[PDB]
Amino acid sequence: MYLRITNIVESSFFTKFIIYLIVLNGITMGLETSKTFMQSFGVYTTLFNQIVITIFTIEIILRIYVHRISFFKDPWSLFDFFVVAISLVPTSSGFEILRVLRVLRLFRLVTAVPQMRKIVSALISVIPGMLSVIALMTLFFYIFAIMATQLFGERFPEWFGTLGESFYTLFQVMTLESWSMGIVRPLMEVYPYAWVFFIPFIFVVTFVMINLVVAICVD
Amino acid sequence: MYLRITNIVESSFFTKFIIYLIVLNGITMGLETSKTFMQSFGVYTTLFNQIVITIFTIEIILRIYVHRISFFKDPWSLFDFFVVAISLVPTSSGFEILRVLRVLRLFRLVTAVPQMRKIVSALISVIPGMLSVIALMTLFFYIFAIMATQLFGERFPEWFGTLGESFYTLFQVMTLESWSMGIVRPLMEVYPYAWVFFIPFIFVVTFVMINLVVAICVD
Amino acid sequence: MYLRITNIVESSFFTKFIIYLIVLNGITMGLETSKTFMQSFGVYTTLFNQIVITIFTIEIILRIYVHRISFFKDPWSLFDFFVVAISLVPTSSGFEILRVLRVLRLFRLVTAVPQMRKIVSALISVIPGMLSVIALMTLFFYIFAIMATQLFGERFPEWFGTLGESFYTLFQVMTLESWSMGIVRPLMEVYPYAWVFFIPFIFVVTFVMINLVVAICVD
Amino acid sequence: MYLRITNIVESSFFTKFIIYLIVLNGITMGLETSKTFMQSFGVYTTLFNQIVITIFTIEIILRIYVHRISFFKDPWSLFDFFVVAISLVPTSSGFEILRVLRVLRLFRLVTAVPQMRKIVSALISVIPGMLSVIALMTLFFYIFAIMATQLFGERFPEWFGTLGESFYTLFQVMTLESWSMGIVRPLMEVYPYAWVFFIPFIFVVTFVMINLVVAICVD
Ligand SMILES: [Ca+2]
Ligand SMILES: [Ca+2]
Repeated sequence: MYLRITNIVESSFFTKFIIYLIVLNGITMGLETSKTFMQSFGVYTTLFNQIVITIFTIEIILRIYVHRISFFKDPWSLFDFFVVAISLVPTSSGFEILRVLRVLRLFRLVTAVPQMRKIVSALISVIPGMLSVIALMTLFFYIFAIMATQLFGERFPEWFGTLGESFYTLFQVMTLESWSMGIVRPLMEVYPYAWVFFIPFIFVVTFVMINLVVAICVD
Repeated sequence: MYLRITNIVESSFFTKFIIYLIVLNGITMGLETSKTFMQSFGVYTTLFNQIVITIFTIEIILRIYVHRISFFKDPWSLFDFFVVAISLVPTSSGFEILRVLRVLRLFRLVTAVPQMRKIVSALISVIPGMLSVIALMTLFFYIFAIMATQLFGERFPEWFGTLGESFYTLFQVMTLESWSMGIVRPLMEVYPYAWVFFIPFIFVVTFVMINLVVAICVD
Repeated sequence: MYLRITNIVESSFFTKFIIYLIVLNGITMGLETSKTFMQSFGVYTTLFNQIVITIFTIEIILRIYVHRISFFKDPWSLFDFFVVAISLVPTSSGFEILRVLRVLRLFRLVTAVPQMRKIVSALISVIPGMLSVIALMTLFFYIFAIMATQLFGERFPEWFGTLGESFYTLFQVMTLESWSMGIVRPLMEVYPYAWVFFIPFIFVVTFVMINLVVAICVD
Repeated sequence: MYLRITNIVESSFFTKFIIYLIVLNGITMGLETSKTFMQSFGVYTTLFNQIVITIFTIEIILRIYVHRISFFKDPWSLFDFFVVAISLVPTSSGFEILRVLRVLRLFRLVTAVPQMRKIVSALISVIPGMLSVIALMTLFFYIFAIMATQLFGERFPEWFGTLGESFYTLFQVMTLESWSMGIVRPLMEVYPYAWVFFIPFIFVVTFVMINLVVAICVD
């Protein structure tokens, strides 16, 4: 029966049947957004949902026999497994993000369809070359996030009161969003020199960020 | 009579005469902005407008005899047809955007002058090589737009209440405009971890965007 | 006496002397900012200012005899002429910007110190290859600016009431600064569909600017 | 005894020992953020802190005997000396930013681990090649900062009242953060033409920045 199913799994029909379901389950998840729609045809799509969930575990079960060990070494497959596992956790108990994390199965459209995998792979591949920089920034953020918590956190605890808060605020300054009117002109009503902290921070952080892009335009 | 008019239409005078009307109609449209101007010379320029509107259909009528099927397979010609057709719809009924969409005819200065044609063509040509990324993103947006509506839409209906509202708001985050103080800090007053949704959303979307630019700096 | 002064002008001493005054007059202009300073050494500097202005007309007079027609064909030289000229208009009458436009003479440090000429020249040279695009956009701005004035100017005359007001606002959206919370969300309270005008606008305008940058990174 | 210690300092175990203390002291500083932690184990940490500071002085002393002049001509060594020195100034007196500047010792993780050095060095190296542009800009800022102070400082002293105040405000505009709704629309309620100062300012500074990025994207 092995080759019987190895022929079912590898079939164009099977793979296109899966893809057909993703675009259907995606269309159905956009409709579950409408509180109106849910009042009318709610039970339909709650069932239609659970149906697809079964179908998908059946496939992943079928797909595992055909591949065994090879499957739990395939990034795209590992994903598909974990993205379905989330969708099996009872619609209750634990955390309720789990109900919401269910929309992640629509990322199977990236998995099930090539060109997409290509494009995703193309993107992902750029990451190892960046880890040296990324390592650098996180060190850098960490260092300033500490200075900031202990330099500004007493008077301005919303923004800098906690290590985590500083991270967030520094990040915000890094995206350069409302950094002056929002954070530093305020800080300067109390700490006139706060500009001496944040302008150098902005330069260094924006510089590094430019360099990193130039690097991705050389690989 | 064909070759007679084929020599009228294909003439330098013809082409340059059309260009003369565009730069003239365009000037007349900047003046129709002023309520002052309209109180004095409004009659002049409404009629001048209708005149130019005739002339342009006449030309398009002429241009179609000279080209027949060659024309409805010309992108630039198709445009001029549609844009003039808009300008034909009676200054009444339906939607006032049809009155406003009339200004689209000034895009004929792009259509009727090469170099422009080249430049526009240069730009457009870059697009097909972005469609893999663009497709990828819209899936990504759609997934997160869905996540957002069910995570934040009950307490925050202005911003995430409807799928469409999530889209707009997610877009707003992508352009990084007032993303934190405008959206995520508020959100965090009620949902402390919302940074876990938006910091990742930001990284991915800005990453993809950098890559997309790097792609264009190859081709 | 001609070659005598051609030996005065072309001298190393002459140029470095001009340069030395620039750095001095520049330092002196940052000091004229201080209302404190002016209350003490103010006359010292007002006269110092009037002195250097003479020295500069003398130079421009000298440089003209030594170069005659070749001079009024030199960008850098024309500049110092027009810049020094501005600084000759009495400290009175007409407009009061002219007194303020005086500090433009510090741009002579660019004109008079090589390598600066290089860098400026390096920079300026790029503009020709952007002219086709820059043209394209101004047509584009102009068309949308007209559309906006007649679509939003009645309810929102601060932002869109006038052709020029619209220019400014569209410019502001293009730098993507406070475009949503500041302009488009407000607009949507009256015109639900304004997002149909501003999202495509942003895309086009951002796209074009990416292409223009990619273009520069080839030439 | 020299070669005895030269073999200690140059030992892999030594360096790895140093790197160990850095990652350890860095963990300690993250914990010194918690007002909680300090009440519990504050003493443990302030002592562990002074211990590490000792060890590092011992090291730098050792390191200097083994390198002498070679050391004080080494960027990375000079750094480590100057960073450890800051941490030596007693917990008392002068400026208390000195207590805060202590956390700068976590930059030793950049100094002591290569690849980081590589990456930092890669970054730093681009700077000499940017100095022509950087000099040009600062003169530019200086010229406009002076103009701005005398054009807007009377009615708007928060933003332009002082040379330094103008620098900051112009800097804020350059990062394009809230430049319109926050600054120029205000300015225009009093000075209708201020757009004539800031739009040209914005173009130039943004132009220069695109060139500087492209310049790097070759070198
Ligand atoms: Ca912003
Ligand atoms: Ca803002």
